[PDB]
Amino acid sequence: GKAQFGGQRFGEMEVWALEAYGAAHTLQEMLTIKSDDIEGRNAAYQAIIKGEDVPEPSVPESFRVLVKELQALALDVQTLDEKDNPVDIFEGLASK
Amino acid sequence: TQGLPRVIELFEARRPKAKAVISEIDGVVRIEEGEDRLSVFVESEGFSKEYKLPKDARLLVKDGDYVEAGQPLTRGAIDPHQLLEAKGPEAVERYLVDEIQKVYRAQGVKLHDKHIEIVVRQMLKYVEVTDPGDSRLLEGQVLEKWDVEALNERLIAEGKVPVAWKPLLMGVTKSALSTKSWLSAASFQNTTHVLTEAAIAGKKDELIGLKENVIL
Amino acid sequence: DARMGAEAIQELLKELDLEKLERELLEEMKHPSRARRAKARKRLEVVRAFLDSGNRPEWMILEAVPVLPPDLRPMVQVDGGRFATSDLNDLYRRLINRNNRLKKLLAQGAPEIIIRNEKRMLQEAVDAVIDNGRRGSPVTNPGSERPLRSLTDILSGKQGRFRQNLLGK
Amino acid sequence: KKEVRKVRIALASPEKIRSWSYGEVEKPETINYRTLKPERDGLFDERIFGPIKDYECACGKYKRQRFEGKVCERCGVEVTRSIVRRYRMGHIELATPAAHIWFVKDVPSKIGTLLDLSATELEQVLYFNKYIVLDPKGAVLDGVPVEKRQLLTDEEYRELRYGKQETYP
Amino acid sequence: DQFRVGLARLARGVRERMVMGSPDTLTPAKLVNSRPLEAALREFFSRSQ
Amino acid sequence: EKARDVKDTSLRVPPGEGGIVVGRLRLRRGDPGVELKPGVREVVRVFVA
Amino acid sequence: QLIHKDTGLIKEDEVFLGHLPLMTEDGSFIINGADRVIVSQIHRSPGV
Amino acid sequence: GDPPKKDKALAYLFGLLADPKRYDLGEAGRYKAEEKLGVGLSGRTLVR
Amino acid sequence: DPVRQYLHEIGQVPLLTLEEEIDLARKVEEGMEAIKKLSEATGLDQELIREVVRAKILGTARIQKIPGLKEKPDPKTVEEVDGKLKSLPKELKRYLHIAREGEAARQHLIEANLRLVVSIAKKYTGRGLSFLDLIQEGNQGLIRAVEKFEYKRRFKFSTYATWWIRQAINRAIADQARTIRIPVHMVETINKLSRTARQLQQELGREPSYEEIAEAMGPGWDAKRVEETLKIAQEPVSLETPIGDEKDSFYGDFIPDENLPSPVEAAAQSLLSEELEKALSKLSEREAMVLKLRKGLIDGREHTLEEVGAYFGVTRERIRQIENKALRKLKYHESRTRKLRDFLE
DNA sequence: CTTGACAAAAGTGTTAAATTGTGCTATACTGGGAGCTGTCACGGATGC
DNA sequence: GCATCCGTGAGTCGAGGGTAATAAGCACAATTTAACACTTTTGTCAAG
RNA sequence: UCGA
Ligand SMILES: [Zn+2]
Repeated sequence: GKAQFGGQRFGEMEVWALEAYGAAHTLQEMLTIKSDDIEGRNAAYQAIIKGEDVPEPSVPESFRVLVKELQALALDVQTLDEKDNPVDIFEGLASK
Repeated sequence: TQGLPRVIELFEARRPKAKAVISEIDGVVRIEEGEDRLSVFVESEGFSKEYKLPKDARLLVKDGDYVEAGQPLTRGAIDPHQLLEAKGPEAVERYLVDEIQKVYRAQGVKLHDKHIEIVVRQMLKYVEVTDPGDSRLLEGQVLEKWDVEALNERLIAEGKVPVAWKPLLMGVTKSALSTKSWLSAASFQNTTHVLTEAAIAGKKDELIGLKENVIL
Repeated sequence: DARMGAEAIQELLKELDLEKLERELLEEMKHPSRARRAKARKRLEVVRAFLDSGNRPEWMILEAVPVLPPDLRPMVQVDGGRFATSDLNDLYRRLINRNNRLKKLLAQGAPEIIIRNEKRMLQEAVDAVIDNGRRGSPVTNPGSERPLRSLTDILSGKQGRFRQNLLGK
Repeated sequence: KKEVRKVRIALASPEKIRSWSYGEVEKPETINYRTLKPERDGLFDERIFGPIKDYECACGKYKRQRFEGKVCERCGVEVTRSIVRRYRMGHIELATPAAHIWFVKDVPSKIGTLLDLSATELEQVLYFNKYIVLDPKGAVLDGVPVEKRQLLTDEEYRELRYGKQETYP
Repeated sequence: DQFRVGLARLARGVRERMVMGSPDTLTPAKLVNSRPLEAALREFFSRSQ
Repeated sequence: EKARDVKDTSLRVPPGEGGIVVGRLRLRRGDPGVELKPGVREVVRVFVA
Repeated sequence: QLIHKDTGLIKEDEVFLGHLPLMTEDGSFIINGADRVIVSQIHRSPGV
Repeated sequence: GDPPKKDKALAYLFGLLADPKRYDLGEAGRYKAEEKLGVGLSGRTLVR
Repeated sequence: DPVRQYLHEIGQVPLLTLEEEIDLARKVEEGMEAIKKLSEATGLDQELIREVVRAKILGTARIQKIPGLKEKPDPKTVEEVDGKLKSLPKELKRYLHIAREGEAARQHLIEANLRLVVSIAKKYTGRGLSFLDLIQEGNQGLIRAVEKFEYKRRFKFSTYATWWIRQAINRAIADQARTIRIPVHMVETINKLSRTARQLQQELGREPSYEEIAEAMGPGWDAKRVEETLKIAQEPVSLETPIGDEKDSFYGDFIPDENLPSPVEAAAQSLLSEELEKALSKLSEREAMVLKLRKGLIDGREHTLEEVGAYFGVTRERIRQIENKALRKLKYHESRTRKLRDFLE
């Protein structure tokens, strides 16, 4: 919206086109640093404010919400790595 | 120009409206009409089958001629699966892209066949199992073309009998739901279904697809 | 023992052996009739789905129901001063109501009828807090036709958390 | 610290789900209509899910990061950021076990295709309507003794367990 | 039309209220309601398409 | 700097909307011919031309 | 009028239904202080 | 849904048509349908 | 369909005649008092062997098998009891069986007048519980009225039972109702107020002003009281409320998140932190370190004059004047440099 | 940077006033209740 | 296997728009919260 | 509901 002071959304077809160009980072930054990423947007503002280059994002954070939703459905959400091993997507968060 | 509906009809491998009848072999052409049903016998040297046809839809072949595998009989569109198991995958691809481009070029839009080809190959990439043999597979348990290729090769090397299979063509929707990553189909549609059949089977995704990643 | 409802389905699904039914369905599949052959195909399909995955089907009867974090089910006020909230909240709430009321009925030795009925309401309520609309008219905020959006409600759909937040944003 | 190249999925078991949870949500109520503080067990409870305020406890004896993670003895809130409110789940312990409508009412119907059941069949079974046969124990039905993997009704269940009567007016 | 059906809701507000009670003190003064009708018609003029 | 328990709630104007002022109308709670929301004190409405 | 079935005693009372919005001059009602309008609707006429 | 009694077959069915309030049919519907079928009628119901 | 389900589930049993009623209450009370006399037998408590009656009647181990992970020990507190009175003479045994048949009687009774409850609660729809939910709570009301009723009272059980039904129902809605939990007395006064408001809305021929309705209430009731509890009245609005003329326009995603820091705020805080961090070194090596305590910098917790004094071995007064001169020296550097002049809110 | 004096800020102990939770009411109340429409295409289970 | 049903979909961003209204009661026990009294801490001041 |  306008009076809500908010940015444009990147449609599914927008995403697709962006991929069609083959801009990998532009897309990545778009879905992460540039939008909702946890420390991504923050560390970005930090970066440009200081003149440095924005680091690489970790979790889009809409994704994490998706994960915990699936958890509410008792869907076991297992994020592996280079070879078949549990990765902690939530840093120190729910370890009980 | 049947237009976009024709397009979707081709892309989803849906049964044609007017759908024409085709032969299942190369036989001899014979017309039989008892003024009731107009039927046409196609009979090879050692075989035969007839086909029930109405007196309305106008035929193509003339009596006493020769036929070919999957050769057209009545004027109108051809069912994809019909010629799939009849004339083979080659002519399937052929006619598919040919029709899509027929409508396209008709409407005044020109584009390279390449694209359409990519989609088409992505349609026929699945095959149904016949006689798993030494493999751990099961009859009628349907999977991808690539994988069964690899399987068969390995089994050849091991001195074990390979698997028979029938090329199985499906609509693009179905292919989207049958794709490797559960994430992709989950994003597409029929979410509940896919998620179920995925989580239960405990399938891990390698994020090989783009939108199977874009989520991540 | 005729026991009816979910506890029973838990019993049977807890007692199953996939090995026996595997080999059995194998020999049942080779049957020359395409019928038995095909049913074997599909049934053994899901069977293998449970085998290789190393997952136990009894979990489908799951007892302890995972609760979504509070900030994921937000409740906050505005300039107007009134408070708002999601639907999943109310769903969860009424659910726990049924579960607890049931618990207070069970130990006190309530009549079997009221008990069974309450268990019915338990299943329907849970399943409502998941797929709501999959069975009967969905439970809505009382007096309003607006259906209470559950988990599966947000996970799928056009504006669902998938297409709306992960494939575009 | 590690590249994530793979995303798996599976069936979460009850014990696993318990481990996910930081506690059971008892009182099905949002908060106090006065204090707006999460209710003792209320779904928004900060005592298990996570603190209402960043790096603080509930009652306020721990207000600062000088205490990190140490559980408060006057409250019982881990002192940490409110972020955990989104990542930390609860659970509800259901008295009587309950299945999940997903693999039930879905087109393939996992649980049904498993137990060799049917749609409307398992529909009235699971929902506490019709009985089923679990170890008949030499049970007779209309001359044909009933066996397991079968369904019964109310009248015949009581008739077989409590006997067949007739009331004469 | 909306007056018809809304006032039918009010008719529920009439037939039901007049028997819980004592016919002794009775009059539409205490038997007549507002919100079913007034809010039905309030609903037609806003939330409707 | 005194920490003044009173903080600024003031109502600004959105970007792109600017000009003179004509309409100024303010009615507090209890004013003649006015009703407010349950738990509000005053309200202010200004036109920007 | 409230008439008892038994005593046959007619007790007549006038009541107050509520506040129903009335039409303005140009034909546009005022709801919640905002000028609004009711757009005409159309459907196949009742009958056989 | 409900037990198939006799006395309730004179009620549940009655409200469907004979009830002027539950079948209420526009003065136009009665009108057009009347002059349509080539007949006549007054009540806005199906059957009295 | 779970509604019409219970609808046919209740009519599966006849209600009762006066005879059957009185008989039911008869064997009920005789059974319970038999349990009393049994409590005098082996020295068992009043309620103990009662729930034990349920242990061997309501079924097999299924009763206490899963009442949460904790209810009451089955193999310990129940088992021996089940075998402790099995060794006992004719009198205690006859009292035993009396108990059994009595409790069963309680059950049958309950089911009939449960048909009754069904009607009663069927009249209460729209309280926030659609049908069964409501009804079920209502049902348990009758249960409490079952054990508190006496056949001696010569009253049709329907009366007592009914009142208790409206009891369970009203308490349940008072304890559930709106998504926000509300105390019972509070709900009472709520519906009380709305009652009055309704009444004189119809009488006056218009809606009342706050003060006249609050006056219509009584002593101590003013416009502010009604306005107050009215503010509390309205419940949380659903986030799923569609707005606009379309389906796709929602509510929930229109809410700003201020509970978390913002990039501008992150860099702002980091800024004040750093700019003040370098502005630290221009202070006396002792008074800077001290200043980090009094203002609560080092460990985040402010250390009093006595503590910092106990740090440098100086009296608290020293620490005090240290703070004066430090903050003023910094004041010179500030009023000059004009670097940190921002952050004035 | 220091000692004593002293005002206020703050700490703590004990009560009065409020808020909130519980139980019960006895003539007799004993199987709901509300409706809604003018697709369309295909895939699957299911009843012919 | 042939007709006949639940089930799942269906275009992009936006601009605004929005705000609202049912239900029993009474005594009393159990706490909670507000009040009040007063000890101690701490910050300030006069003046070494 | 209206732009594109
Ligand atoms: Zn604390």
